This record gives sequence, structure tokens and C-alpha cells, in this order.
Amino acid sequence: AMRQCAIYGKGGIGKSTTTQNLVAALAEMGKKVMIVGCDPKADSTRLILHSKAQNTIMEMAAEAGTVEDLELEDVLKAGYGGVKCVESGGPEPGVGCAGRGVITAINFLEEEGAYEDDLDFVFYDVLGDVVCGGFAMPIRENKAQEIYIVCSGEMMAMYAANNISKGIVKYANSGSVRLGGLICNSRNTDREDELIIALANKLGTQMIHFVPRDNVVQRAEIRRMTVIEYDPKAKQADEYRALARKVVDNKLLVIPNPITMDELEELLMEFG
Amino acid sequence: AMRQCAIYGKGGIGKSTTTQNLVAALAEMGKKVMIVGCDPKADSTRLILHSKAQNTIMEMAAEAGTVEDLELEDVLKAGYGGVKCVESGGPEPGVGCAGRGVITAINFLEEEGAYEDDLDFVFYDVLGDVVCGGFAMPIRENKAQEIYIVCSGEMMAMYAANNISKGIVKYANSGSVRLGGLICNSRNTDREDELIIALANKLGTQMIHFVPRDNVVQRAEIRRMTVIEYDPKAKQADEYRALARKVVDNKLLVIPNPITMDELEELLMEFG
Ligand SMILES: Nc1ncnc2c1ncn2[C@@H]1O[C@H](COP(=O)(O)OP(=O)(O)O)[C@@H](O)[C@H]1O
Ligand SMILES: Nc1ncnc2c1ncn2[C@@H]1O[C@H](COP(=O)(O)OP(=O)(O)O)[C@@H](O)[C@H]1O
Ligand SMILES: [Mg+2]
Ligand SMILES: [Mg+2]
Repeated sequence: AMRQCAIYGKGGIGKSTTTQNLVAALAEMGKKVMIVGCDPKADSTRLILHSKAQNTIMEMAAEAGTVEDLELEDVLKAGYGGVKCVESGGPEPGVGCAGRGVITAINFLEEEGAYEDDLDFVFYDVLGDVVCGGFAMPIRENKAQEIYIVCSGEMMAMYAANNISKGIVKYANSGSVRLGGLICNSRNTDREDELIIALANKLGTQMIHFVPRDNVVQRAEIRRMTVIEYDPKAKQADEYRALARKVVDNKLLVIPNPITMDELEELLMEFG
Repeated sequence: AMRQCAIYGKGGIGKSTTTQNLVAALAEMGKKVMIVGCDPKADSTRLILHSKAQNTIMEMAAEAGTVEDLELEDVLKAGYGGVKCVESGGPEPGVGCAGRGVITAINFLEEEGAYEDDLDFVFYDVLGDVVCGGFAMPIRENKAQEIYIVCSGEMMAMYAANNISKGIVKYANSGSVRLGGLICNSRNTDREDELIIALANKLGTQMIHFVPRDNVVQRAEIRRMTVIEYDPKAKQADEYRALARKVVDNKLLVIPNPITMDELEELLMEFG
């Protein structure tokens, strides 16, 4: 088989950094992994490829004529640990639906046979500030069975987590998309772990891991690397190794229970 | 006449807090102001109304039958200083385009005569993490002549500012939408003002004001108030009063020059 997971969360919360470091740690354990970038920024694979970014399926299809003229070997690139990487892309701002490239990319990968039985994991890195268009398609169309949400003690981050959870409930009667857990990407504030644990419990899920704020992440990204590759002895590398182990071992996949604005506010007051 | 301005920026950067405090300071000077909430969170008016939030045009139209059964006096609410407030709303997550409520609301307000000649300012509080659908409509349809972008030294915040600027250039051949300036909402880090000044200069615009990080904002929002109403002697209140004066006096409205990813990265390295 192969596990299909999607990482959601508000912009700037740490989705791409956490996903690429998690995937490097999985490849370091010998897992075969694909990352599919589904955010218009198009930088979701740069740390695996040691690159500035990656050219997107939308840009390459326009240069080649049609998406049918593209071959999989031209779009998929292998980086650190043999992790395979692809970027969806999207239209320019103010033109067309920002999520349109996601639909194009996922359909291309399915028909071109990218989902080979030797893969163990596929990760989709998905914009979560809105849940519509192609950004909802991994949920609507049953492409990502396990959703992991990156958040932090920030009000907006927990609000985004609740909005993603409402989209999961909307489509619960079809396919098998479920919430796998919350990943706290710390802003280095007091009681933050306990906050996110309380939120996960209220949603019906779990906090799968607490990722500390660590400046070694910036020093690695400056050199276009994961912390796993940059400094395998760093304390932060062991954190991503621990996250990877827990994702591999996770068995709780639920239909979440979204909370009200009043419950959210109460959480923040309580944990000060 | 009346000035029509739209505030854009990434989620959680401080758009709604800055806009409501700016508007309170304008009303405190005797200006007549309307705020139009264009973000699906629907909390863009709560500090003027002293409310939990505001019921949205989309929700009220569904309760009343059609939008034509709504009257303006039922949708518009007056708060602090006589500021008039309305919220667009939007579909639930995973259903329909998240920006669809913006189009419905702005058309309702135009036809119902909300744009009365006694208004001095209308502010639209617009989600900026994607620039498409109804969230681009203030730019595409020439509703907001002056765009102000809230950002901070955060990479994602400056990337959003550049993406909004690309949307302004896309539509420069029609109407008169222009970039009015950048507002730095501080994360209390070194050289942050100089960073945002450098970015604005590269875009062709200006940093109109630097808003400090101040805990009095949280103490006021806990009581559902602007800092202007909560503590008119606070140092932070004078900051919002200074921002309001500069927005009233601003005459520079330009078609911006979007920058490349390499220029953005260079900025961040330089200013450490
Ligand atoms: N655990 C961490 N410690 C320090 N910096 C981090 C950490 N996680 C993310 N960052 C930084 O936060 C910024 C945004 O992260 P990114 O993964 O690009 O966010 P997203 O993909 O959610 O928009 C990047 O500069 C990244 O280096
Ligand atoms: N200058 C400031 N000082 C302290 N806190 C702030 C400041 N500006 C905004 N905040 C806080 O930041 C959080 C997000 O602000 P908000 O205006 O809701 O963001 P947005 O509307 O851009 O999503 C809120 O808790 C708000 O109280
Ligand atoms: Mg990212
Ligand atoms: Mg807001």
C-alpha cells in the first residue's frame, strides 16, 4: 500500500519547513516518499532539491504546449534521500482561481502512473487560508486520507485548524478523508504545548508532536537544506526524527468535532 | 467626494485590528467612515460594535429569502463614533468559492445607496492570502482606489505584499486602483522599520507608518474595544492617531513594481 497525507495550516506557520524535514527523516529511515507542492508559493520542495524553487507543472505544460506533452520523468525530480518532488503551481495573482493548478497536477500524476507501488508515503503541502477550489480538492476528491494540521498558539492558526476541520466534516459521507492530528510549531511561548493539546482534545484528535523554535532551521534553509541533511546531530534533527516516528506509528484518524468561537476564546484566556 | 481604501495583507498580520483602530481615530477627528468586512472570519467590525462579531449579509439574505428582501438599515450597524459597519460573509469551508460573499455584499451596498455623499472614507478589510475570486474584485472591478498593505519583517508577509502588488499591476490598464503604501505592524524585532522602508522603496511606494507591538491592544480587544476607545491616553492610541493623519494626508498612489524572489531574499540577509 501507500499512505497519502496532506499537511494544511495557515500561511507562514511552518508547513513547508516541517514537511520537508519530516520527509527527510522518513527517507533517512529507508522509506520511499513523494512530496507534491500544492501552494502557489511553489517553494515546498526547495530544501530537498537544494534549489531556489522548482519549476511548476503549470509552467512546464505551457512551455510544452499541453500537459499531455509532458512526461513524468521531466516533471518529477529526485533530491535528498531519493525523495521525489513536484510542484503544482498556479495562475498569476488576480487571474483565475489560485487553486486551479492543484487539480491539473494531481490528475497528471495519477494518469502518468506516479503512484507506483514502491512508494510508502505521499505528502501534499496545501495552502489552508481558504478551503475552496483546488485547495479543497485533496479532501473533496479523496486524495489525502490523513490530514495533519500545523498550528501554534496564535489565534489565527487555531482558527485555520478549525476551518480545515469543518471541511473534513463536510465531506465525511464520501471517501475516507480524516484528521490525523495537530502539529504544534512553537512560537516559544509559555504553556503552548498544553494549549494545542487542549485544542486537539476538543476537536477529537491528538497533538502528534511539539516542534521547538530553533535558529538552526534558518541556518539550514539559508543553505537550501533540511536540518536533517545540514546538521544530523542537532537537537532539532532529533525532533523531526521523533515526529516522523509518530506519523509512521499513528493509528488515530477521526472525523473531527469543530468548535465554536466562544470555545476558542475560552482556551486562550485559560492558558494565558 | 469620498475616498475608498482597501486594506490587504496575510492572515493574522493585524489587518482588522489596525483598520478598526485607524477608523476610530478618523471618527475621533470628525470623519464619517464605513467599514466593509471582506474576510470570511467576519470579525472585522467587532471592536467598533463592542460585539462578538456581526451577522453577515450572506447569512441575513438566506434568512430573509433573497438579498432583495434585505434593507440597508437592517444590515448596516453603527458603533463607536458613528462608524458604520457591515460584514460580507462567505460560504462554509469546502463549499463554494470563499470570496463569493464579497461580490454579493459590494453589489448590495452599491444598489441600496450605502455610498451616500456624506461619507468621507470607506475601508474594505480584505483577505490577501490569495488574490482571486471575490477577494480580487475590489481591484478587478475598481471598487478600492487606494490599497494599503499591512506587513511585517516576516518573509511570508512581504511575499503577500508582493503578490498583492502583482494583482494591482495586472489591472492597471482599467479603472484607477493604485498602491497607497505599506503599514508595518511590528513583531518587535531589530531593524524592522528599515526593512519595510527598503521594501516599499523597491516597490515604488512608501512605508506610511510603523505600528509598535503593544500589549494594550490585547487588553482592549478582550473588552471588545479599539485602543482609541479603551485608553485614549495610551502611547499606542497616539500611534493610530498618527497613522490616521498620514492616511488622510497621503498623496502618493502608484502602480507598484513587484520584485523577484532573489531581491526579497537579499533584503532579509542584508537587514539580518
Ligand atoms: N521550528 C522552526 N524554528 C525556526 N524557524 C522556523 C521553524 N519552522 C519554520 N520556521 C521558519 O518559518 C518561516 C515560514 O516557514 P514555512 O515552512 O515557509 O511556512 P509555510 O510553508 O507554512 O508558509 C520560514 O522562514 C522557516 O524557516
Ligand atoms: N500592534 C499590535 N500589538 C499587539 N497585538 C496586535 C497588534 N496588532 C494586532 N495584534 C493582535 O494580532 C492578532 C491578529 O490581528 P488581526 O487584526 O485579527 O489580524 P488579521 O485581521 O490580519 O487576520 C490579534 O490577536 C490582535 O489582537
Ligand atoms: Mg510553504
Ligand atoms: Mg481580520
